[PDB]
Amino acid sequence: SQFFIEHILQILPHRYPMLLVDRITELQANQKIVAYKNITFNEDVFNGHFPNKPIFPGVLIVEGMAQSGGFLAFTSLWGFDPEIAKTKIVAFMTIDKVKFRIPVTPGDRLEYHLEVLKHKGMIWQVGGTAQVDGKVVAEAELKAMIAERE
Amino acid sequence: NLQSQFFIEHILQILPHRYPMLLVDRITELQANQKIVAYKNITFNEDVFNGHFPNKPIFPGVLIVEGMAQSGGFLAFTSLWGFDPEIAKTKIVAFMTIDKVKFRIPVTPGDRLEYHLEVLKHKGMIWQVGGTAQVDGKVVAEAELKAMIAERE
Amino acid sequence: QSQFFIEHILQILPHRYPMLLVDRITELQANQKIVAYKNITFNEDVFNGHFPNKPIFPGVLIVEGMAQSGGFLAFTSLWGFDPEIAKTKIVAFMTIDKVKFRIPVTPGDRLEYHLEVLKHKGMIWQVGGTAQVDGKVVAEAELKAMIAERE
Amino acid sequence: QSQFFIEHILQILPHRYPMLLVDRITELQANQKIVAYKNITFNEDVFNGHFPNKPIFPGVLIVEGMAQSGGFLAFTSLWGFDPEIAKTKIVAFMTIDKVKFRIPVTPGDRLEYHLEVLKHKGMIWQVGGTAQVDGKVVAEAELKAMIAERE
Amino acid sequence: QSQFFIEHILQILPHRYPMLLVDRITELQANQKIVAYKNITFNEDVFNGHFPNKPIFPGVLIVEGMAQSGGFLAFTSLWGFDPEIAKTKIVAFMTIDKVKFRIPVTPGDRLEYHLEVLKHKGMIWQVGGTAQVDGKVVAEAELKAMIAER
Amino acid sequence: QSQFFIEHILQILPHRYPMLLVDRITELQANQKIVAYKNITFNEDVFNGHFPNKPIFPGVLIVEGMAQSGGFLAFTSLWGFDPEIAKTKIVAFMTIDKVKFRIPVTPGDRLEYHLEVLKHKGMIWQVGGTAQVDGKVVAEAELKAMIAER
Amino acid sequence: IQAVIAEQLNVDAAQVTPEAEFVKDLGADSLDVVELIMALEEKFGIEIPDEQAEKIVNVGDVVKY
Ligand SMILES: *P(=O)(O)OCC(C)(C)[C@H](O)C(=O)NCCC(=O)NCCS
Repeated sequence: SQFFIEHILQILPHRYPMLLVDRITELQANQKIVAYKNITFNEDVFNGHFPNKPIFPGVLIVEGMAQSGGFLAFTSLWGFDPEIAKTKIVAFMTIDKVKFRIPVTPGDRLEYHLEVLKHKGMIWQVGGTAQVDGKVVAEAELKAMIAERE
Repeated sequence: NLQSQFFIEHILQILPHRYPMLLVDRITELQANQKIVAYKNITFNEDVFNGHFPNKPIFPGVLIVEGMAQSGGFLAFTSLWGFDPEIAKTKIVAFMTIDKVKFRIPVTPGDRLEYHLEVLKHKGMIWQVGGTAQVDGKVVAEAELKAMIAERE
Repeated sequence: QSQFFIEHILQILPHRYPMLLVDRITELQANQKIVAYKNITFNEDVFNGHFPNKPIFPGVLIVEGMAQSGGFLAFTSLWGFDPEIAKTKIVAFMTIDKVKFRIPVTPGDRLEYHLEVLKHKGMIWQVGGTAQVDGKVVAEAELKAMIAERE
Repeated sequence: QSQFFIEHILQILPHRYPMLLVDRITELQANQKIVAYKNITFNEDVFNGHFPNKPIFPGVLIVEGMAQSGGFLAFTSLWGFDPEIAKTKIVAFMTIDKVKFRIPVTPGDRLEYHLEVLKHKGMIWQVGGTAQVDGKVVAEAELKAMIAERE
Repeated sequence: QSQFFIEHILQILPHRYPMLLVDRITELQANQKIVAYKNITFNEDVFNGHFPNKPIFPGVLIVEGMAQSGGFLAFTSLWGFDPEIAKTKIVAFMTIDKVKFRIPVTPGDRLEYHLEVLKHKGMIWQVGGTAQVDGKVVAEAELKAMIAER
Repeated sequence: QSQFFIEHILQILPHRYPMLLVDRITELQANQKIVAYKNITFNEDVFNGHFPNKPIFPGVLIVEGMAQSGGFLAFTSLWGFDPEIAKTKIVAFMTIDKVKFRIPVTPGDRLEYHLEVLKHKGMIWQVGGTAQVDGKVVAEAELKAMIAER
Repeated sequence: IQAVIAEQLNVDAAQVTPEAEFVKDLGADSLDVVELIMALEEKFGIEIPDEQAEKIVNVGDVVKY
């Protein structure tokens, strides 16, 4: 249940610079997923957000939570299946109850802790927190629908 | 005594955002404390489409939200200080909460992504804004944001 | 068809980021004319350099976008929308002439390309026209290209 | 000087990355001519898009580099080596004419810009000349530029 | 101080994106040693080219991150945390020796730089040590730098 | 061949933008020497960070271009110019030694790589030499690589 | 002097009459004016300062130069 970036590449269609999950450290099918992204100053986003004050943008925390949630949704149904992954997209429909509490900065490890709240076929509702060193830096609730790559 | 239209050189003097996180190109209507409509042109020549996705360029939903936050932040700031570049450098608009966001239509290169925001609640430095993102008159996304202005310190 | 979206353009033109400067074809008449456009946004790498605190879209990139629009016009005039033959062809521009820049193009403009065929004969195409923002001519140009086999 | 280097070019021209396309000035005759060059290397972002698997320096960027070289001649002919006024000024392409592309430019080429003043009149500069690689003319161009206030 | 964050690092080193390869300093004993680190994430431009479908952090960049760490050690040993003097000096690197690459670094790693002073004689500083991920040596190097005026 | 252009290099090395630091091979002698170069231009993203207002090609990237050149020599000396075989091998650099930085490299320089084979036995290759700008040694280094299956 | 003013602004010399004002009647641009002036200095060698230039309004105003 340990997935590395070469595994993540084979499931998620996201690429640079929109692939925001580096490693999956825990995965319970239909239940929960723990993953993280390393935050470094060597990311293009910090040129803009903000000059002389590097802050990882909140909307990209949420996006990494969505990416981790899609990974969990997909592998729960098909396991680690790169070939079926190529034919599917996890399309996010709604986001809710987002709270930002602590700024994320270069040198942080941004953990995504997501649990399944509701699963009915292709509709998945996940929710949870983002965390740095045991502290909650953000909260979010997302709903997605698995559909065919078109 | 705020103008109603603002162009990118005006936006640059108020928002601290820079490339590649400045996601508002032009402001077409502004009413202090009430509403703002602004927009971002979406073109294939944006770095984000290398990743999202190869062969299927799709503007990320979260960046639509982010462009709506930047528009509301511009409205919050100019409502409290007018067009004041020197004071803009001392103040940051901090994203607090996001709610009620729905993605209806995909946004792609060639779209003009309009941000339509109105004030839902103004309490000193706390701003609750809400509205839609639009392409060609159709509602492309919906969101509700709460921000708080404090020091760049 | 007469309207083509970015995924159609990707299947005809070999240009990729950061040199694909046409976002949408809104009109096309084989052997006659093309209308296309590119959205200008501050979120483009060009504006880091051209210029700091004064983003102005480079005139040479307006010309490049007119060339890409003309090339799409030439190719589809001979073979229609054929991605399979597009893999084997390149529209090689030899000459540019009579270009004029009248109005700066800035973030937030929709840069439209208006090209007509002035002369064509086999693989040799001469196109010409204007670039427009809000119905105003911001540039004009004339270009000559040879269609060749890809290699 | 004899030669001018990138640190001097940066003080005179307003262009920045990724649109500063002159690396060194090798000859400079005020109001008359300039020879300069830009090295071409695979490690440039433009080659991701032009073209995948076939790196070709875009013709219009050769023209841009001829224009920046002419702008450097124009700034220094008018105001000498003044870093301060340079920061209040801007270059603006007016016209481009008689452009011929003869040979493709590729990574590993030293692209040389040879420009001579055809006519100048206050802030208006008409220059023309060739771009060269290894003694061969790879392009020809003639252009007018205006030095303008940044405001 | 002993702990230094990216906003402190940016006031001492002149390096910027995409060549600032130190995210945080966790220990600093003047004239003795330094422990710093860089977060490795897939969201870095370098991985577009090194390599397609196999993201590996280039060894030479490990060494440059070690050098930036050692230069921080050298500067703060002589002048402490002094941004004003930092705009006056350069840490110019002269030589590199005894470099060994042992374990690839990949997205998701926290790359730690452990540098100790081997010799300080005038303005010539000689530093050596290791780069580490999860307590294992991934690389080693010795460097000689020279502090001079800007 | 003795002169290889960027199209040939791309068929042997797996490095891509922005880590492909050799533009042309001008001289190549199996099991003896290679001469190659990289053009240095301001239009490179690395100069945004190294350094603002003072563009200087990083010393470690000079070494990397020497490694890429020497790896081109090793591969070529074992299998000739064979792109299909190149997909099945990696040139893994294990050590770097005796690196000296003599002169700064800047935009407008043609950075030439001069490498000679110091010792090769089987898949183990030690190469050394200089980097040169206009007949002058700007850096030196020695490198050891092992070639293995990909 | 008339086949020159015609070719610079894509008209036909027919419309170009001592009456015609470059801006209001021939539709000359700021760019168009700059280029026309420079093209009349080329045709027959001369020089026309922007002192004198500015208040040239119709083709009659330059034809006496
Ligand atoms: P007039 O003196 O108003 O002349 C107008 C000028 C020559 C400044 C020109 O017509 C103009 O306004 N814009 C040309 C803008 C341009 O060249 N854009 C390309 C970007 S380099």
